Amino acid sequence: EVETFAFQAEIAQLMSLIINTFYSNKEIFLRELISNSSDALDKIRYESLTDPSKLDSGKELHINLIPNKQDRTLTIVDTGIGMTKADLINNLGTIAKSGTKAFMEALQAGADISMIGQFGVGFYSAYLVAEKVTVITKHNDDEQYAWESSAGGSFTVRTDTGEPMGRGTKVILHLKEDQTEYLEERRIKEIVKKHSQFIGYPITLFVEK
Ligand SMILES: Oc1cc(O)cc(Oc2ccc(Cl)c(Cl)c2)c1
Repeated sequence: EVETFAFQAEIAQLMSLIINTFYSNKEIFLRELISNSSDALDKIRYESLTDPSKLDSGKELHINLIPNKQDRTLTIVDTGIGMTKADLINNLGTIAKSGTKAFMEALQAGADISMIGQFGVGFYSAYLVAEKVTVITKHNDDEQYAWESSAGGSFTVRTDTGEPMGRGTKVILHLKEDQTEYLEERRIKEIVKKHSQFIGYPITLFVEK
């Protein structure tokens, strides 16, 4: 069964700003999500140095980019540390609160939306291009969960009984109608090369059938 939660006030305010501000340089969403995946991969890689069994749920450390024109979705998959239920409901939003406040202050003082990563809240940049985001995640210490949000101030969390992923996170971006450029192989390649050139894990761009 699905549980529905309110976003913290400042996160809801940040998401409305992201959705409502006129800002053409939308492509930076992809950099932010790849950077989040790389950080999650660093985390499990470090933990495995002291406890090799943390990789029993999958030794490969990588990022896949999976466009689907038919469903109008771009999926970013990583085999990083993953997130617990408590992360999804409480921790991620709590940790993001100070960064959100700082970022919104910087935007009033002349910063632009592309600088969002410097405040550590880059995940929310997904709403530059997606009308709905689904996050499927599995941490070694918890069950597999699905977080989901179309913004408007709330998000849901439920257990995920779909195909078991082993460990990591899958972000499914349900793209806005006018943002289908981010499903084109040429465009994704261009963006990865521009902004994500030096990420230290293989990034595989899947091709469509
Ligand atoms: O794009 C990614 C990739 C990853 O491995 C982890 C990740 O973390 C977050 C951060 C904030 C929120 Cl709200 C959520 Cl749902 C998930 C984001």
